[PDB]
Amino acid sequence: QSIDQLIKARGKVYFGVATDQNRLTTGKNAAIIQADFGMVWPENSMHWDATEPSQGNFNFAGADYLVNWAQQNGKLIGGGCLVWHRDLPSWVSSITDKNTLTNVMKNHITTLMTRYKGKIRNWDVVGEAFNEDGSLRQTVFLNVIGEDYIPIAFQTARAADPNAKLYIMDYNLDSASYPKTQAIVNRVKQWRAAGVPIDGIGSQTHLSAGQGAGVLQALPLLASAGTPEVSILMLDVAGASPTDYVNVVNACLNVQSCVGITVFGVADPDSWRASTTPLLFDGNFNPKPAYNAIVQDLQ
Ligand SMILES: O=[N+]([O-])c1ccc2nn[nH]c2c1
Repeated sequence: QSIDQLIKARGKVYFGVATDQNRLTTGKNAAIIQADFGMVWPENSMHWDATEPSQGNFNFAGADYLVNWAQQNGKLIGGGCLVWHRDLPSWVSSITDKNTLTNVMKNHITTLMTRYKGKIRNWDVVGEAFNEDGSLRQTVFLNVIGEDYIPIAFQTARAADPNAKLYIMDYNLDSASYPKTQAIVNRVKQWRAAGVPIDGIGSQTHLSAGQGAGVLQALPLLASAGTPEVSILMLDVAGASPTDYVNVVNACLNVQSCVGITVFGVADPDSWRASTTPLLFDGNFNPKPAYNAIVQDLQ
């Protein structure tokens, strides 16, 4: 049974998965995505290292493949993070002039978003912008541009594609008493009051065993920032306990503004932490107990 169809029947938008070209041509990933998932996200092909490895010169082959595949198969598409610090090409991190870096950041956002204008439901515009204590992470963008880089990024994105839902995303937002969770709420509320077009908060949910229960309190707290949408992104759970996965799904169901959930791959051996077997399909592409528990919970 399709968890995407079942979550749509409960009033949500999608159950999604991260993938890319070489996943779609190997294993059983294409067949499982066709049957069971409603949105695809690029595992790597839209990050800055993959798309603009030298200035103004864009690499679109991998991203184009994914977008085409999704359109041919009737799937929604999420757009990978436009502005973050992870694996940034060195040409970006060596810029020290505020005007130049602002122009570079705007060009990167506008070029990607324009290419797929109208085809992408939601873009992760800024990612991983917070330290664990809730202060802003001192990346090249913060150091050179200042804290206005976040408003500028969102305003530029809204102009490039008004159809898309624009998200800020971060990890370790899984507990309502952790400082980072309240800090992103505080800042998103302030940005929205200033008219910054942040449509969503995306929670990059990488859980250890037993941490699913806390999402039932953290996700409503994230929703108190007043964004139109929230989502659960990049989900994986060490051990893949049914209890943990069902708790995350029910957090989504309980929060009216939570539009959907995306899991961080199809089958355990293709996870970035495969030794924790944290996904919904095993190494033979069989649905694991957590998959069936989600099916029953949604019924
Ligand atoms: O939800 N996702 O699995 C996901 C995967 C890669 C991404 N890059 N940016 N946002 C992302 C979300």
